[PDB]
Amino acid sequence: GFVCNTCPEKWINFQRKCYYFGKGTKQWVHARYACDDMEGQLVSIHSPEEQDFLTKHASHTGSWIGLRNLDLKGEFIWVDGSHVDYSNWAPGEPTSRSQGEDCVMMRGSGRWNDAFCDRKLGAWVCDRLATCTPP
Repeated sequence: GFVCNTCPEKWINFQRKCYYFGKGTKQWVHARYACDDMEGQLVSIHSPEEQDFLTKHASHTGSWIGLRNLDLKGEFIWVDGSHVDYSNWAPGEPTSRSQGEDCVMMRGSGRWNDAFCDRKLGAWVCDRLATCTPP
């Protein structure tokens, strides 16, 4: 009903969402399926507060997030279909002169870099909606 902050075991709540901080070497598409199979999707980020929460729990060696140049025209969009209403790109990113670097990762600093999708990273972040306590 009113309060939406219930998360499944091993997921961390932040506002109306649950986040899973995944570990293990995976290319972007593998991380995408690892999230799907846990009933989540690679994370989408919509505010500086959500980014600050992610930065605090983010792996120091980089993590895949759910942003990708899906339409192959240079427009990076969230795989969950949510609005691109916030960005935390590292300065000068994304570059127009980086053909094939269609996937996005988050650095230890929390800043985003585009990357080749077949790059193997040690971390990945899933999100899903929190469920609600009945009033």
